[PDB]
Amino acid sequence: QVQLQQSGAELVRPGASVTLSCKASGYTFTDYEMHWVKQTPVHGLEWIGAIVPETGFTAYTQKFKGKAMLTADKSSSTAYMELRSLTSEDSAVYFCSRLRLYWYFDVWGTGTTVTVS
Amino acid sequence: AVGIGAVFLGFLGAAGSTMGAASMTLTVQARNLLSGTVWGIKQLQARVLAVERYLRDQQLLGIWGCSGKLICCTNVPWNSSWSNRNLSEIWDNMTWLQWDKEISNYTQIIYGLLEESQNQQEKNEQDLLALD
Amino acid sequence: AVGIGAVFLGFLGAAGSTMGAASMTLTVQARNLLSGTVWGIKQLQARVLAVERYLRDQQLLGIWGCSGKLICCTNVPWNSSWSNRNLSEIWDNMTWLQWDKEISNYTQIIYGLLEESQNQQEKNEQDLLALD
Amino acid sequence: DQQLLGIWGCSGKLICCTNVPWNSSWSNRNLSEIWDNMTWLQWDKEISNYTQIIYGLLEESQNQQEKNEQDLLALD
Amino acid sequence: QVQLVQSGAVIKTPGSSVKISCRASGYNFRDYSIHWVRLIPDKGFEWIGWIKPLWGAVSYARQLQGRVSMTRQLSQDPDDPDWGVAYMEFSGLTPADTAEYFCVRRGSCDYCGDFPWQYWCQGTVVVVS
Amino acid sequence: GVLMTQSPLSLPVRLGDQASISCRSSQSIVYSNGNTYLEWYLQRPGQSPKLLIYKVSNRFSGVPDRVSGSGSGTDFTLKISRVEAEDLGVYYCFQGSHVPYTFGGGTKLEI
Amino acid sequence: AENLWVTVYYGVPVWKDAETTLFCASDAKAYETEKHNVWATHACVPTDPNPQEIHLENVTEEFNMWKNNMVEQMHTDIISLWDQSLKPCVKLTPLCVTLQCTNVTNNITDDMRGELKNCSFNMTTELRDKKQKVYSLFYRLDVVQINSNKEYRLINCNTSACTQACPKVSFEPIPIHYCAPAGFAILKCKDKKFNGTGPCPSVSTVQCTHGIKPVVSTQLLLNGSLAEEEVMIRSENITNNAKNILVQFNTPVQINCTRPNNNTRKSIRIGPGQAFYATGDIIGDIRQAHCNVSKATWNETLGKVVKQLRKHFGNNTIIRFANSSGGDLEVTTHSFNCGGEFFYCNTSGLFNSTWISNNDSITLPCRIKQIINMWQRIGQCMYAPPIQGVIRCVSNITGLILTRDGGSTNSTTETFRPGGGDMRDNWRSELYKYKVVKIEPLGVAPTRCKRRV
Amino acid sequence: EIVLTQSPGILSLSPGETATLFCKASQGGNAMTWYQKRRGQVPRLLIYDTSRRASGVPDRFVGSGSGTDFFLTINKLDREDFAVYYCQQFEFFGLGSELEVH
Ligand SMILES: *[C@@H]1O[C@H](CO)[C@@H](O[C@@H]2O[C@H](CO)[C@@H](O[C@@H]3O[C@H](CO[C@H]4O[C@H](CO)[C@@H](O)[C@H](O)[C@@H]4O)[C@@H](O)[C@H](O[C@H]4O[C@H](CO)[C@@H](O)[C@H](O)[C@@H]4O)[C@@H]3O)[C@H](O)[C@H]2NC(C)=O)[C@H](O)[C@H]1NC(C)=O
Ligand SMILES: *[C@@H]1O[C@H](CO)[C@@H](O[C@@H]2O[C@H](CO)[C@@H](O[C@@H]3O[C@H](CO)[C@@H](O)[C@H](O[C@H]4O[C@H](CO)[C@@H](O)[C@H](O)[C@@H]4O)[C@@H]3O)[C@H](O)[C@H]2NC(C)=O)[C@H](O)[C@H]1NC(C)=O
Ligand SMILES: *[C@@H]1O[C@H](CO)[C@@H](O[C@@H]2O[C@H](CO)[C@@H](O[C@@H]3O[C@H](CO)[C@@H](O)[C@H](O)[C@@H]3O)[C@H](O)[C@H]2NC(C)=O)[C@H](O)[C@H]1NC(C)=O
Ligand SMILES: *[C@@H]1O[C@H](CO)[C@@H](O[C@@H]2O[C@H](CO)[C@@H](O[C@@H]3O[C@H](CO)[C@@H](O)[C@H](O)[C@@H]3O)[C@H](O)[C@H]2NC(C)=O)[C@H](O)[C@H]1NC(C)=O
Ligand SMILES: *[C@@H]1O[C@H](CO)[C@@H](O[C@@H]2O[C@H](CO)[C@@H](O)[C@H](O)[C@H]2NC(C)=O)[C@H](O)[C@H]1NC(C)=O
Ligand SMILES: *[C@@H]1O[C@H](CO)[C@@H](O[C@@H]2O[C@H](CO)[C@@H](O)[C@H](O)[C@H]2NC(C)=O)[C@H](O)[C@H]1NC(C)=O
Ligand SMILES: *[C@@H]1O[C@H](CO)[C@@H](O[C@@H]2O[C@H](CO)[C@@H](O)[C@H](O)[C@H]2NC(C)=O)[C@H](O)[C@H]1NC(C)=O
Ligand SMILES: *[C@@H]1O[C@H](CO)[C@@H](O[C@@H]2O[C@H](CO)[C@@H](O)[C@H](O)[C@H]2NC(C)=O)[C@H](O)[C@H]1NC(C)=O
Ligand SMILES: *[C@@H]1O[C@H](CO)[C@@H](O[C@@H]2O[C@H](CO)[C@@H](O)[C@H](O)[C@H]2NC(C)=O)[C@H](O)[C@H]1NC(C)=O
Ligand SMILES: *[C@@H]1O[C@H](CO)[C@@H](O[C@@H]2O[C@H](CO)[C@@H](O)[C@H](O)[C@H]2NC(C)=O)[C@H](O)[C@H]1NC(C)=O
Ligand SMILES: *[C@@H]1O[C@H](CO)[C@@H](O[C@@H]2O[C@H](CO)[C@@H](O)[C@H](O)[C@H]2NC(C)=O)[C@H](O)[C@H]1NC(C)=O
Ligand SMILES: *[C@@H]1O[C@H](CO)[C@@H](O)[C@H](O)[C@H]1NC(C)=O
Repeated sequence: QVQLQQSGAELVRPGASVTLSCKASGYTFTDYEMHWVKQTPVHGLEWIGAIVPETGFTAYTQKFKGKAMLTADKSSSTAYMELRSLTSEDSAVYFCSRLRLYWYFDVWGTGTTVTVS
Repeated sequence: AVGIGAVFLGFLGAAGSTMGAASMTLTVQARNLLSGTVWGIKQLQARVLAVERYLRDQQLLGIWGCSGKLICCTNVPWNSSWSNRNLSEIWDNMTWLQWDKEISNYTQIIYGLLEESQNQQEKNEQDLLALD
Repeated sequence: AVGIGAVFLGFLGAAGSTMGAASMTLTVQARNLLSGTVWGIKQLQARVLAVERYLRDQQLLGIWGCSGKLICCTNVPWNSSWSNRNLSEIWDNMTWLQWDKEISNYTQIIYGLLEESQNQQEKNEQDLLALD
Repeated sequence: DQQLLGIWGCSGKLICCTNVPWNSSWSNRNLSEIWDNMTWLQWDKEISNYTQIIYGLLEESQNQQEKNEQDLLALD
Repeated sequence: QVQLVQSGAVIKTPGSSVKISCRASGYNFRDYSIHWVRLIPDKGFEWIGWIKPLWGAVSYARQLQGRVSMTRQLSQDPDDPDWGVAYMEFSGLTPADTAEYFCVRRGSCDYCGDFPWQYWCQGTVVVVS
Repeated sequence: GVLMTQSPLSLPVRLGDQASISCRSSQSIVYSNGNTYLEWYLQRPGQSPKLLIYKVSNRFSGVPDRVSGSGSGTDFTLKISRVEAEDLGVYYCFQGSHVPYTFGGGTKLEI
Repeated sequence: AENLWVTVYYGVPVWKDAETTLFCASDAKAYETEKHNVWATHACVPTDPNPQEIHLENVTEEFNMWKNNMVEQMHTDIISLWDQSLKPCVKLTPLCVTLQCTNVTNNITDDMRGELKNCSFNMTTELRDKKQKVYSLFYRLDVVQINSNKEYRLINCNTSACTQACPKVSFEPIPIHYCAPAGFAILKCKDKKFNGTGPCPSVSTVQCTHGIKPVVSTQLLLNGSLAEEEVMIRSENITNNAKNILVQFNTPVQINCTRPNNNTRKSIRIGPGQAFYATGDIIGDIRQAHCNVSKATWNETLGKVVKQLRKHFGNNTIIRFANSSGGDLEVTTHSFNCGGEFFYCNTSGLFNSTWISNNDSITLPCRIKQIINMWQRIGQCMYAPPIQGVIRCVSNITGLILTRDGGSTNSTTETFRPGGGDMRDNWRSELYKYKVVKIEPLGVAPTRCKRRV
Repeated sequence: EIVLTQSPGILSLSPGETATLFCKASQGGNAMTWYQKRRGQVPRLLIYDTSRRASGVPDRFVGSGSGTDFFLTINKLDREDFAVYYCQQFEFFGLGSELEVH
């Protein structure tokens, strides 16, 4: 049950906005964290940031603050992305994941390929 | 790693968010406000300036109604001449740094009214226990 | 001009009148009680004597019922052997300087009793919340 | 110490009371034996293994109770 | 106060070298820069250079390098730290160099920056034969 | 940033020999209590990246007794004693001291 | 609902910009050698480890390095602490005396000149009746000729008696962590591209600063803090010239510096408990102290900073470099202390270039003074004790300090020149990231609740 | 490099009639000061940096401006308040204005 049922492969035309969905399962969202890691062939693994779903406590990097949005609905028990201004370098593979506080990454999802074309 | 949620409970971690973060963190900033051969003299006068500054604030809560509650509530109505704003927009759209400047044009009107309201309430309460 | 009533609200301006000035002045004397190469040592010890003397008084209220109220009503009956005066005369004729010498013979009798009354009241309140 | 009481419920009462139930996993002792046999020096060591568990629970209980009190006055 | 005293005017032969001693007093001389400005008739003002008397860090205008030189002399006594001397040595004279010279100090205020001057020496005419 | 500098990237390693993949940070990764939170990743082409070690030394549960991390301050070197075909692919570094965290560039083990 | 009442929350996270004192704290490695080994072994507390360097979001603060405080007090702190490590040491009242000097034994040339003078002089003993004749070696920069024979005297004796530093204490740099007391906070910009002036978009608070070592150098500051990725220039106003230009680059240039001469110290008892450590004999070849840098690394690192400098001045601009324009000694050259002895090293050999808008090494020779006059104090000097053996040290050149020549009259060449000047421009290269704010709790806010009776 | 140009230049005004000078800067984003030199005497700064007048200055000199365009308004002048006026950016000078007595 301890899973990260992500969204599908997304062949997105540029200039569009992408709403991703990470349906996590195995525990409640109120226990531990939610995270997003990219995969580009230029850098390797990249960053988006992190979210805490009880209140909505979000953080990002300098590279993508103001670009991506993290929202968490407590009732529907899903995760969200809201990307803006998709570029050719943004065509990547997204890994939803979980941290605990003062611990490591338990689960690793499938990886949604979002290509910008 | 340590994660994102730890800095929500750090010192001044809630400063960037709205009040909903600051509605729970209030013990931390209250905690770290106190605990800290000529160099000994300079750091000694720094320490006593710190505790004198703290005790001025405890005094200024003492003359109001709330002694050590740390979440007060009191009895002057909010004059809408200052705010001119809806309710939740100062609970979800603003930060405390942003709230500082909108009440920085005027101050101690509020601090003047609170002393008078608490003194009046103590007078009426003294009358209420005086008939008792 | 600034007028006559402004110095009524000043520091120690109330001391010449009777109790009616004292019933409204009490924030002022409580306020100005706190805020104030070898000389810095003597001013430093002058400051810490001030804050130590303040905090002794807050402690000596805190062991009674009077937490930070600045007007406090306790529960020991007044023995008429001391005062031997009518009510309104010590609330319309006398000043606190004039009151001081008449109670200067006997002190810490009252401060002895006020420890005991609060110490008993906390025990009975502990019993009352113990059965509850 | 006055600050650490101020963030709990006990302002200056010097005998407060509060609202966390006593977990018997620590004490494992009868009532009157820790009210008629043990001294406070003797009571020090048996609770010296664990500290700020209790203090964190008291902070959490007071931080919860003030929020519930503000919610009680909120519809008031 | 701030006082600024220069030397007297001088007839000089062409191709010679001239020295001008701007003397300052009334302030702590180790703190403020000393600038040098010239007034040529029918040319407007013209900047020359500046000096910081603490170490003699100088800087010159580009169209006069190699020709001008600056020195300073501090006050070395525990009683009169205030008085200071700046010397200008100016060589390679032309008859176009006949002009009037001023030594200036930065204004004493905090917000006023490096260049807007306050005090002025009385000015020295240099005239070339 | 606190970006990691990986050295080296490509290591064609024969089966049975050792391997050493070092990272150097710009700052110290000392967390504010004393316990640095370092992590080393796996990657195969077609698998999600998963963890081998989550400390200087202490390892993820289920990782065999051939991979070890060591180092101090900035220099932190991974050492694999015996290299198999599962070890091929991209490895990374990871920090835990303070956010935002930085991944490296990716160090490939080959044959 | 619209009958809103007010509540005062205590402990609200909000601050103001303010100015206060700080408090130093040094690491435990400096306490392992103890008892006045270096300065501030007693003046600072030992550090708490690993301060709470946590993050903060959705936040933007304007900073400043130029009208910043905490650098204005540090230039007072280091001087005031520098004076404290001298007053327990010897004064040189009995040594300002007539000298009888001569040239050291060496093959001397007619054109070129020697740089060591063998001087003999009368001196007191421990006893007051008897006197002694004793000799030492001195440099050309410490004797002047009082005016057949040729007798000299010391240079600083017509202005101030001099303090010998005690040879037990050292002048080597050590880490210093500043800390803010209770009721303040230290913010740190964590941006990559940030010129030091204007709003930083990602701040982070901290309990204490990171490692700040104090060095002393005028040009080419040493053992500095490295840039993150690029090479950054910083200034107050670049169209103005009277302010310096801090240049901080990324790859450190290694510099070797040495004196190959071999010394001997020689104790002379002046009186009871007095010891003048003069220079004894020189064994071997009288040689000149010098420094080496690598040719290719320097030609590369100028190529980086020209690419950085062309952003502010147009792409079609000639940039060239020149020696320093003149002045006193220790602003034309650059100075440093290398294991207890002060150098002054000609740096014409680096700044001889021009840049068009399209195995070897560099040696550069030094000079050694023995008395310093740091911060140009009116009643101060410091005779340094000579140290044994062939001496060298290795360092990282990390930043430059530049100054444009502000010429009029239609220039495409925009020449740059080094210059030390103030000591504070060293420090502003270290504290540009931080600022000090003051917590003011007890905010006030309308809400919907009413306190009952 | 940076060119400064006063305007109107040589002006002609009788005493009493208030005036306004204006000196254009080729460069932008910087802030000028002004100077007042009488007949054969030591010059004197009267306003620094935009609108901050120096010591010993009556407030009837008021300067302002922005961009590349800086004004200086003189009100209630005297026959002795008139002198030659200069405006200065960092070291660069203007050729000056003058207000002839009419
Ligand atoms: C920029 O940063 C660098 C890096 O720290 C500095 O380089 C160091 O400089 C210090 C002081 O100049 C050096 O410390 C000295 O090292 C000498 C060499 O000894 C070393 O090697 C021997 C042989 O193995 C060891 O036994 C010894 O422990 C050292 O590791 C020592 O001889 C010196 O000690 C002398 O002084 C003390 C003072 O109390 C005397 O008591 C002793 O008797 C002795 O005479 C001293 O320890 C250090 O070695 C340098 N680092 C390196 C890697 O070489 C630069 O100085 C700095 N730049 C500037 C301008 O300061
Ligand atoms: C060299 O460059 C630096 C930075 O680029 C520059 O420093 C800044 O100068 C301005 C002056 O223009 C300083 O003053 C501030 O200006 C802003 C608007 O730019 C205002 O908020 C303030 O001034 C206003 O209020 C005054 C009240 O009468 C007005 O007279 C004035 O015109 C403005 O309306 C504020 O004071 C600014 O502080 C500095 N920057 C820093 C970080 O200190 C400097 O001026 C340049 N050098 C020169 C000689 O111009
Ligand atoms: C600096 O000058 C002093 C001047 O006194 C030099 O000291 C003297 O040096 C001479 C040699 O130049 C010594 O003379 C020799 O003495 C030995 C042994 O006594 C003898 O065998 C030789 O034949 C010759 O006479 C002399 O002793 C010495 N005196 C003292 C008091 O040291 C000193 O050498 C000079 N220093 C340098 C670095 O040149
Ligand atoms: C920057 O480079 C220039 C070019 O070499 C240097 O100018 C030269 O400086 C030296 C020393 O000041 C001059 O040498 C001469 O030495 C004799 C020795 O007695 C002295 O009598 C002369 O008056 C002169 O000082 C040399 O002439 C001079 N070059 C020219 C063309 O005049 C300059 O010193 C360098 N800058 C620095 C800071 O070193
Ligand atoms: C000792 O040093 C002095 C000064 O350096 C020498 O005196 C003159 O030095 C200059 C430059 O070294 C020479 O050009 C002169 O020819 C020297 N004068 C004479 C008379 O020689 C001096 O020669 C040195 N040697 C001795 C033995 O005194
Ligand atoms: C050290 O003191 C002695 C003792 O006075 C000095 O020797 C005298 O020097 C003067 C001047 O040179 C001569 O007139 C005397 O004749 C010398 N005395 C004798 C006994 O010859 C000596 O010059 C001093 N200095 C040194 C360096 O020895
Ligand atoms: C440092 O950076 C800041 C912002 O990144 C610069 O401030 C702005 O600079 C531009 C052009 O340089 C001006 O048009 C703006 O008006 C400036 N804004 C403010 C608020 O000053 C600043 O100029 C840079 N400084 C240096 C020396 O490069
Ligand atoms: C500098 O001079 C000293 C003079 O003592 C040299 O020290 C001597 O070195 C040799 C070589 O091993 C030893 O045999 C001697 O015993 C040393 N003398 C003493 C008193 O210990 C020193 O080596 C010289 N420096 C260099 C770099 O050669
Ligand atoms: C500065 O001196 C150091 C001394 O260690 C030099 O480092 C070594 O230099 C030798 C040259 O003979 C090289 O063969 C070594 O490989 C160097 N060591 C290392 C670890 O690289 C350094 O090269 C000198 N720098 C300059 C610019 O001369
Ligand atoms: C710094 O080094 C330069 C390079 O040698 C010195 O300049 C030379 O000075 C001599 C006279 O002392 C001249 O003959 C040479 O022509 C100069 N060289 C050049 C390239 O101009 C300079 O003197 C040194 N600095 C000091 C203070 O001596
Ligand atoms: C100067 O900077 C260089 C940066 O290249 C430092 O060299 C590295 O320092 C770290 C930490 O001490 C070591 O782990 C590396 O092995 C060093 N690299 C090399 C090539 O030596 C150096 O420590 C700095 N300081 C000095 C005195 O050279
Ligand atoms: C000390 O002597 C030197 C050498 O002549 C001289 O230049 C200096 O002016 C003297 N000091 C004073 C204060 O006169």
